[PDB]
Amino acid sequence: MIYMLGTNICVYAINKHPDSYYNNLELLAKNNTIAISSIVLAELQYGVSKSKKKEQNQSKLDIFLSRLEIIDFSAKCTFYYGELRTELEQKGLIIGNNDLLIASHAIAENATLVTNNIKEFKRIPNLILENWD
Amino acid sequence: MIYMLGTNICVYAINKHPDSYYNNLELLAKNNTIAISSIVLAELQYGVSKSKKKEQNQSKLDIFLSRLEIIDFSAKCTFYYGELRTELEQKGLIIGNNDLLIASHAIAENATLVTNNIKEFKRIPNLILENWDK
Amino acid sequence: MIYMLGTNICVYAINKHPDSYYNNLELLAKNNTIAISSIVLAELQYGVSKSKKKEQNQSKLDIFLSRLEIIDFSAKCTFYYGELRTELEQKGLIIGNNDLLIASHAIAENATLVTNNIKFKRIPNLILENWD
Amino acid sequence: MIYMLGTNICVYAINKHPDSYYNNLELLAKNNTIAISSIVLAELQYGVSKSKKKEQNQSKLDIFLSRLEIIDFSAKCTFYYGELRTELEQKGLIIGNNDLLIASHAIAENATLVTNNIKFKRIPNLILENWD
Amino acid sequence: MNKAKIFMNGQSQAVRLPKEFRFSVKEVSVIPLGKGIVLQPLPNSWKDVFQEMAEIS
Amino acid sequence: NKAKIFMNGQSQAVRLPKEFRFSVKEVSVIPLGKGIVLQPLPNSWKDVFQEMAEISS
Amino acid sequence: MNKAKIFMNGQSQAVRLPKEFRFSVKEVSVIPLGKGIVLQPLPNSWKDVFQEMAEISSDDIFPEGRKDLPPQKRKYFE
Amino acid sequence: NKAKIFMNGQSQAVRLPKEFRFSVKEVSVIPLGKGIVLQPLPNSWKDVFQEMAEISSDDIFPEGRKDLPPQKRKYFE
DNA sequence: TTAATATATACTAATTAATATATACT
DNA sequence: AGTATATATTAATTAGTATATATTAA
Repeated sequence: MIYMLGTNICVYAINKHPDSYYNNLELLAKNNTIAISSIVLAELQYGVSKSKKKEQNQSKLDIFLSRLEIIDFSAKCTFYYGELRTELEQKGLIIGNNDLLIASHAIAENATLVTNNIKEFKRIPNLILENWD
Repeated sequence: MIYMLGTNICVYAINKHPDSYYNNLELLAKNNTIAISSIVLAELQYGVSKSKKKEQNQSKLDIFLSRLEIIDFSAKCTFYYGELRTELEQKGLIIGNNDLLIASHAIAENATLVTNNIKEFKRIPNLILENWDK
Repeated sequence: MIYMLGTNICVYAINKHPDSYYNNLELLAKNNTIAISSIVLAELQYGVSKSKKKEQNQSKLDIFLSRLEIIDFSAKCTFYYGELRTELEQKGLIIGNNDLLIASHAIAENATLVTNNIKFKRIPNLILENWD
Repeated sequence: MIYMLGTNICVYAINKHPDSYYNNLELLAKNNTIAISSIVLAELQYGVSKSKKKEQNQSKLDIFLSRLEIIDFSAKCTFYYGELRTELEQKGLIIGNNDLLIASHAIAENATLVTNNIKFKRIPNLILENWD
Repeated sequence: MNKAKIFMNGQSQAVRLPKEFRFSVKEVSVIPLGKGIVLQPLPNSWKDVFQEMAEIS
Repeated sequence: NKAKIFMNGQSQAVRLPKEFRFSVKEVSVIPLGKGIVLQPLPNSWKDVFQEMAEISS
Repeated sequence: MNKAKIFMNGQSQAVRLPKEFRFSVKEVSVIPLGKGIVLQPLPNSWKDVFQEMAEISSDDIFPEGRKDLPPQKRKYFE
Repeated sequence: NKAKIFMNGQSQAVRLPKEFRFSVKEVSVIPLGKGIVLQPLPNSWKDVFQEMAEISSDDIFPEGRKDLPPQKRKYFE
């Protein structure tokens, strides 16, 4: 199984580095693939560029990525994004621009999206989720 | 070089099919690579799914993509996105959503980004632009 | 991940074709790789050659292998075999000669070995899954 | 042509390093391929792991392997193994598990099996060469 | 801009797929769309194998 | 309906059912979700724009 | 019987690995064994990843949180 | 200690620490579990046998090989 | 009895690996 | 001393082109 981490899981891992997070990651890494979308990486890079301690935050992000596979947002994801965006709009469900791309990438890869806070993420059709806290 | 088309160029090409667009494409295709970001394709696929005539719109999009290269949004684009988004917010400027991802992608590929208007990609640093008037 | 089927799982699948095994294989194949060691295939081919219904049993094994990956017993496996055999003998525990090769192949590939008798459980560093 | 070395030839080469063995190897190596099955390597790795001087024995094995080709026991070998095992059992002919796999591998590769102890002598379709 | 050649396999027509568009499955569904067709992977059927294994007996 | 995947040389291929046969020697391959669209390949950007105009009008 | 060439990379010596011996890790363990060496895959553990991040001092990423604005309803095609 | 893996052309390479530098321009590569052994390559079978003779160790298989007959199983019907 | 199924091969194109250097930086 | 990346050329491998043919289920 491919486990795709949501931006919020990554931000909390870099900022707060909780022991429960590394234990969950080490357990899954033994028989599964831990990855992040290049969309999540775009968000993480924005977090670093926006900060005061850019060099240190980049260093922490680089260390965090040493153990992850960065999956490119590919042509295969686009049909799923199209279908998902339409369906969410039809049901009156509002999702942020990046979260919508991240969700559709998880769907295209048939991956489990690891989220810090579920909220409207469960309302997303054909999406496998796992919540950590 | 690489010419990446923006969403507006692509939507106008499919809907209005102007002669000036195919003449620019045929001219450029002879010595350059015509491409679209997978981010543009995400927007075009949303256009299809949302529409009433899904089959026809998919067909037209499939025909449009036949002489294009679809470039995946890769890890190399991420650094440029982070820097561009931060700079635009610092200046109080907004070229939100996918257009920021699309612009980052052209910057990362060292490509000319093809536009329809001045609003789509405004005062965006380090970005090579080319406007095809409607 | 990689799921490596043991000899007994394969023999029971071909002979008895249980729904439970089918269910398992249709479920795991969606996100994982179903595979066998070339050691298992050596044993299954012997089962066919020994058999009264040779032609039919070959046909059934051929169909069974169509959705399977046959992994060669490679040079990387040898170090694990040597270490595993020595350790098992040191603890006085006795495993079948082919089963010892099949187990050391699952360890070398970091695969889940699917068995018919877990209580195989004594083998160190081996991931197992039992099917009924 | 392919010359595949049996376990006994290998064990004697590493332990006793006889003058005659390297002369036969050097002669054949000029126009032929000298190789071992990954089944032989599994046995030699077990020999290393079992020993008291593990580091030295691994070093000797590593040096021995430097000029030979390690051939993986593949899917093509399986049909030959099944046929050979059935035939040997039918005739009441005893053969060790590993020797049966090593013999089938040579048969599959159409190789000459280099042996130390003659009686491999009764295996059908197997090309042999004995060294003293 | 990827292209694929059409060739004959027996009395059937066939399309040679470029490496980038290779399938990991055995069968695909075929549905018309405009002047062409869409090909979608069909699940690697363990059902199909268990049916013929039972048929042989 | 369905189509089988087979090997032709070192390339993968799809055997087309008779009803889905093409009258051209080469096709355009476009991704769509986990699969692909096979369609006639327009020779140029003018043909592409002409072909799109035929679908709409 | 496999061979690999020794070459220079900067002021360091390097061994060009044949394709069959490629590693999927970016770091390896090097241990002596007789006249040679053993190379084994050495990936950083998630524990080591978290320990290395904890050593680095910086301000938090997204202190006010993530601003992921929703897209606008677009009617691209008819 | 540790060595970094990098790209040289389209080939993968290992950067050796100074203490592990070789005085030859080509090495022998042998698999060992998930990894490899890099060692000097003897020029011939004589040099292979001479290098093994220099190493002092206990004999492998002193009691001999325990190659028991293949294990039995129920197979088809 | 006509598609389709299954496999096989000689060859050439295209792609990817490997060789052998170069460079500026930490 | 090591990190990191670059790249031209040739060597080698792998993909693709073209074809052939004997069987079998629709």
